[PDB]
Amino acid sequence: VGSVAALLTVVFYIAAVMATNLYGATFPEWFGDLSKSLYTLFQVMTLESWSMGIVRPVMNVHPNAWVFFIPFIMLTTFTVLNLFIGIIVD
Amino acid sequence: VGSVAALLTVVFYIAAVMATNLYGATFPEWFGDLSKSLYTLFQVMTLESWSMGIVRPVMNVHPNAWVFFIPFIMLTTFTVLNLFIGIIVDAM
Amino acid sequence: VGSVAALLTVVFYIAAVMATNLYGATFPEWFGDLSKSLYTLFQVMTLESWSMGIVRPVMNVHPNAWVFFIPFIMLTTFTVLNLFIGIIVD
Amino acid sequence: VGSVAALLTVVFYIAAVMATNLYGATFPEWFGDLSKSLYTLFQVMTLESWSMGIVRPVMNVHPNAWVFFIPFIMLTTFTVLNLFIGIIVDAM
Ligand SMILES: CCCCCCCCCC(=O)N(CCO)C[C@@H](O)[C@@H](O)[C@@H](O)[C@@H](O)CO
Ligand SMILES: CCCCCCCCCC(=O)N(CCO)C[C@@H](O)[C@@H](O)[C@@H](O)[C@@H](O)CO
Ligand SMILES: CCCCCCCCCC(=O)N(CCO)C[C@@H](O)[C@@H](O)[C@@H](O)[C@@H](O)CO
Ligand SMILES: CCCCCCCCCC(=O)N(CCO)C[C@@H](O)[C@@H](O)[C@@H](O)[C@@H](O)CO
Ligand SMILES: [Br-]
Ligand SMILES: [Br-]
Repeated sequence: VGSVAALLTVVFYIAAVMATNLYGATFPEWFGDLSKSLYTLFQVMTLESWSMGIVRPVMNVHPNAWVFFIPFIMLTTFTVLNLFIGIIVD
Repeated sequence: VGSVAALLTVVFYIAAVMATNLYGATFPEWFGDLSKSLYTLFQVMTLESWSMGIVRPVMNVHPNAWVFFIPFIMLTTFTVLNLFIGIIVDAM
Repeated sequence: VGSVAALLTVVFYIAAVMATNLYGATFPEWFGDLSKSLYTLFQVMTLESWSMGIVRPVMNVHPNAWVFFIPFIMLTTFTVLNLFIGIIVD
Repeated sequence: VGSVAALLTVVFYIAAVMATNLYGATFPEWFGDLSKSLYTLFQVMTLESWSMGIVRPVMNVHPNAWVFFIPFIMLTTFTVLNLFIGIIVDAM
């Protein structure tokens, strides 16, 4: 659990660094600085408006943005759902 | 369960009190009274348009509103998911 | 499981009957007939756009509509999450 | 897990093939080719704007589209939730 939430903090920070670089200039409100990025990626992790709100408007400028976001979702969502069911049994 | 759902009820009322104060005058439709607040926070707990619908339009006036909402989400969401998985086992 | 999904079918049909009556005339696209109602309530059960999309536009005509929807959500969501974790162990 | 995720991959490809055919010409942005379809159906599996965003605008042209989408959701959502809860236990 302490390890799982260590992993996910690193994945979160690394993903927000990458996204700040990738989409910062084209999507300033969502990714213009690292703080805007950790927030948006938390939102994307909660699946809230991820495609209609974030990823489709992004794909109109970066057609392959799905290569970043979908695996990100798959990893954080699985890691969160592991952290939660971990803390419980623990 | 009985105690978990007591904790979550208190957290819920305290959060709705706090939010009524914090965002009530700037965001009356969502937080103008305690009843509007308990509803909106139930919605935020379900994750339904929490960011594009609530929190981003709020951060345009209160840039740190994320300090309230995100931990609220993390607490309730985890506590809810624990309450439900509790009830189930508690009948096994 | 067979019992749980019997309960939830009855709750679903009863809720869609009630909603067709309550919000049918004021909200025809969402509740104008029983079929429109079972669909909308499936959507509400998945939590998709439930408040910004359905319940808030409804509360502008029926202020207490939350008395119906919130318990409905609480019941179906708990029953679904019981049916799923049931089938698994079964 | 290895077999569950094989099943879900096949279901996913078959569904995206079917949807490309069914809704491709009426809804090109969402289903105009198999790649647009696999993406849109991943989104529908996450429940993200599935009804207000996808399925309701689709039912305005294909009134029975719900016969495809709802069972798709029920199948993938259940299978995904089974795959994840499988992996976890499979390492206990
Ligand atoms: C899992 C851990 C997730 C952690 C999430 C932390 C987010 C941090 C956000 C932050 O520090 N902000 C600055 C607050 O001063 C908010 C920014 O996102 C900001 O640039 C804008 O989004 C808004 O201010 C627009 O109104
Ligand atoms: C987990 C427990 C969550 C409990 C949630 C209780 C919500 C109570 C809402 C309520 O009592 N209202 C007043 C009913 O008279 C509705 C208000 O939220 C209202 O100000 C507006 O949202 C609408 O009327 C808009 O048209
Ligand atoms: C858990 C079980 C959930 C079952 C859900 C079943 C929904 C049945 C919907 C149905 O039979 N329709 C008629 C199809 O002919 C669709 C209606 O909802 C319709 O009145 C409109 O919504 C659209 O046609 C608008 O374009
Ligand atoms: C579970 C596995 C899910 C796999 C999902 C794969 C999606 C593949 C998407 C893809 O290959 N695209 C082409 C990239 O060149 C993107 C398309 O969906 C595209 O037609 C549009 O959506 C955007 O380009 C809009 O601007
Ligand atoms: Br809930
Ligand atoms: Br997923």
